[PDB]
Amino acid sequence: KDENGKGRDVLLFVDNIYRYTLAGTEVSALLGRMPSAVGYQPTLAEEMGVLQERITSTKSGSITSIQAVYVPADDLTDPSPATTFAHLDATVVLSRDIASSGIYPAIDPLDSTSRQ
Amino acid sequence: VQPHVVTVLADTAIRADNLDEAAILEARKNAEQLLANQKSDLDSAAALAALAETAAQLETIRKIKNRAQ
Repeated sequence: KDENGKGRDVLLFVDNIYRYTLAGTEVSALLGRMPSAVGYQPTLAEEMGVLQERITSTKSGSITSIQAVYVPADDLTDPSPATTFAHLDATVVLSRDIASSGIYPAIDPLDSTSRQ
Repeated sequence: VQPHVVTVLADTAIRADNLDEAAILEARKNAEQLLANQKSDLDSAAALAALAETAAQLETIRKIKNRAQ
């Protein structure tokens, strides 16, 4: 807060937040943990929630967040993209078929949703 | 009729004898009608039935294409 002033609106852009969990997978076994379903660490959901819960906006100040989320092997069922869905308000899903068809942007009109 | 050729143009001509030849024209009528009936019996049964069954449930397979589960 600046005196005689209000809170400042803050933008936040993150690029491939998936790499954050990927870098946790690389050091998972070395920390002595049993691997989870595919190859991920057993603490995937918790270590994603701890990060994702600090991005919200509170009674003082507002944080508008844009995040690109990678999708391994074009598979929206993979544990990390499938875990990330619950933490977002508007989800824009890109498709490889549409991009290969020449349409840009490749936003899939049937998977894009929003609470708004 | 011409001096060497007689040409008879008939609407419906059958080679049989009597006046009751409806009783023999009915045989051709029934045979051709049965063939035309069995045809539509085969058009629906073979073509339209199978060719929709094949296209019915393809989408359920293509969506799980990349899954590692």
